[PDB]
Amino acid sequence: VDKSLIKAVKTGKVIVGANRTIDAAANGSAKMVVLASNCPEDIKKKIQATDIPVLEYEGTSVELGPVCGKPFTIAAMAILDVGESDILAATA
Amino acid sequence: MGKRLISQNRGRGTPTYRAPSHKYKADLRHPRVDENSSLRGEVVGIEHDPARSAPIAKVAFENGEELFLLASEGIAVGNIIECGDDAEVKPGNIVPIGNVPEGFFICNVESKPNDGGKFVRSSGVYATVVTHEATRTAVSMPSGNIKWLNPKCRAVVGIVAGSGRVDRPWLKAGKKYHKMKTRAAKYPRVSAVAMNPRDHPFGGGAWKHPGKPTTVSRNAPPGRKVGLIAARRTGMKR
Amino acid sequence: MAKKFTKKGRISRSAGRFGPRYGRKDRKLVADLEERMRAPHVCTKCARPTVERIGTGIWKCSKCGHTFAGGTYIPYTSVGQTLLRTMKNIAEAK
RNA sequence: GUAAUUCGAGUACGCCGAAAGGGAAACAGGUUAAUAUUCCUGUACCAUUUAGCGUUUAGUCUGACGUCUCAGGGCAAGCCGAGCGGCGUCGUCGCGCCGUCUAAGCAGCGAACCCCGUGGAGAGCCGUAAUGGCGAGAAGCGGGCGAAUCUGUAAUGGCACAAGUCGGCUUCACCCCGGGACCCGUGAAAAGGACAGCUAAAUGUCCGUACCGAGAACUGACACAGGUGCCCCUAGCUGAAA
RNA sequence: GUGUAGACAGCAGGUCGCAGUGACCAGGGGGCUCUAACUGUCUAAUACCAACAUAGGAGAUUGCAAACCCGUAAGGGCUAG
RNA sequence: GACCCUCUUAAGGUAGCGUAGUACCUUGUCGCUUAAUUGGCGACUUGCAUGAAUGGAUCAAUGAGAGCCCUACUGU
Ligand SMILES: [K+]
Ligand SMILES: [K+]
Ligand SMILES: [K+]
Ligand SMILES: [K+]
Ligand SMILES: [Mg+2]
Ligand SMILES: [Mg+2]
Ligand SMILES: [Mg+2]
Ligand SMILES: [Mg+2]
Ligand SMILES: [Mg+2]
Ligand SMILES: [Mg+2]
Ligand SMILES: [Zn+2]
Repeated sequence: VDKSLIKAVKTGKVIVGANRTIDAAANGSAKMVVLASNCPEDIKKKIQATDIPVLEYEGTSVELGPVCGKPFTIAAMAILDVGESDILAATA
Repeated sequence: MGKRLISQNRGRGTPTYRAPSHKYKADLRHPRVDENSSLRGEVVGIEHDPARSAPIAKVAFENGEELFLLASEGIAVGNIIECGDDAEVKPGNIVPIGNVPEGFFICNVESKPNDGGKFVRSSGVYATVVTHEATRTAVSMPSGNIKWLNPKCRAVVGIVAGSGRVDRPWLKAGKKYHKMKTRAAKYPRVSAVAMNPRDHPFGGGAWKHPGKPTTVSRNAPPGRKVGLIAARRTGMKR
Repeated sequence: MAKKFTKKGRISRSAGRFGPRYGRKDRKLVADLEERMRAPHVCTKCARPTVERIGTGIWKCSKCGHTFAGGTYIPYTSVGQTLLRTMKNIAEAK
């Protein structure tokens, strides 16, 4: 699994950031959204109940960044293309 | 009548020894809760308390009353403070100490139930729950004494915020002066041996010295109870 | 990145504002306290080193606005963390 | 309560307590021997009551705040060049000085901050005087909100009914706006105001107002070398500078 | 030369005086001791000090219906602790 | 003049400091400073009558504090 998260970005279409993640969930182009342990649920329960799956990361938004090549923090990480991956199966 | 002492002046109630009460934020006490009741409130602000030099939390309760609470360490804006006999034993909650497990740290402890909170209120202090009994519960005071309290006495769970306040040395008369401007205490203080004999039992003499032992009896009347009052012993421990 | 830390300058630290006053012991105490209080402090809500002292015992996170009551010169004390770890161990065990 | 009171702490209810805190609203010119934002001229504004025309958003905001430090914008004062009108100087020269004005009100624009919509920025980019900011959404691009002041109008008033027209520089010690740092110190309250008001008419009582405010109008017995007050203000040159 | 600017900094040459911060304004300096650490306070009107204060150090009382203190009492200060 | 005893009617001055702002004798002895110094500083110290928060010793910085010396300056 130490490469599966990394493989999802090495050979996969993803958009990091809550704004673009929410947009992808709204338009449906995202296969799912990957949310950190610190993300609220006032706008997130609606995206959960929808067909867009919501995955929970095992760590805060600060550390979800460095496991995906980003020096910054990521809270919402709706993927677009698994690519050379089957991360959707791991989500659900 | 060799003049009255500073303690007698303070008891008189003159302005030099009165607290600047208008400068203070609140009379900190637990919210009034009827028998077998509870109330919930949310923390809206953490404010500086001039009367204690420690933060206080402003709490809006469900009943429409806004109250200042003695802030425990870690209490944050947006926290939901619960007060009641059934309240979760969590930091910041006001629960009876009979429901607190042994070894938990409490503060703002009532002397009697519904008293508002008397003990463990200065910055950083805390009490530990030691034993539980059917009619009494024991806590270790910040002074080290064991206090047997009614288990229905309420206390907020945690320690008082502002720990380490006196770790920084004053370093300077002016800094302590600025602290003393918000208190009732007279600053600065003249040593009794520096006074004349009309002003203190220790005053007078061709050279500075008390002339009499500084340990005074517990029976000594006002104007005489000065120095080491009813001292069990004196000196640094051998 | 920091000041010109000269061959002799790394003793007074922030207590250099006092000059030759107040003795070495209390100047060292105040300098150590300043160094500990000015350090980055991680926010327990967002987990980034953005917690700064807003007042005597009041701490706020510059990012998420999380304000709380802590130590006078340190956002988190050891006794409070001991209380938290006791409650966390109890919660985990059950 | 007290032997008792005109005495006494506390409580409850009231009420007072600031001519340097808060605060509804007016300016310029003229007039007297002495008053003048008070009288007169001109042009405004505020409050209540009444009458008509319409009505809650309701409980929030404002009033409302410390010390230090700094950026930006403005501006009274100040300075420079040209024209114009006086005065001075004039042994030679052509310089020096003065003036060349203009209120409130009304209307218009709006810097910073803040907010909203797009945008998607990291083997890093964007900023600041400085601290900084950023996928928990940077830069860039649009919008909203929003200053001092400036522009016009008031423009006919005062000026030798003499000129009266222009530019530029700077700007404290004043106004607006924003940032930062410090506190074992945290820096008032309440009235009032804003958020739904427009038109008309009437009303706006009471007290103060002269003059000195000090090396002679106060106080120290004095026309007192003290004190109150250096309390708040102040032009050119030199000079860091009062 | 720096700077948008106000200005500021610097250079080369010539030159007068006894003297160029020319007036005005404007530290004399150093060494060895005593003493108090320091800023501060004080005998208004003979004592501005080594005295007082101070931060620092230590001790004492008291768990609050407390310790300490005011009042004849009612009731208070410390204590919105 | 150390060390056994005393006199011990509680104990008998530890570290330090020392002719001291404390030293009577006293202008103590010696050294530097001067032509010459009841002075200042240093050392010694038999401390009339020093000594540890009755705080001891010491001390950078500070001082309209108290002494002494050098230089400069001068109608002192
Ligand atoms: K007294
Ligand atoms: K004292
Ligand atoms: K007048
Ligand atoms: K000491
Ligand atoms: Mg006596
Ligand atoms: Mg009144
Ligand atoms: Mg002194
Ligand atoms: Mg003293
Ligand atoms: Mg001599
Ligand atoms: Mg001793
Ligand atoms: Zn945070």
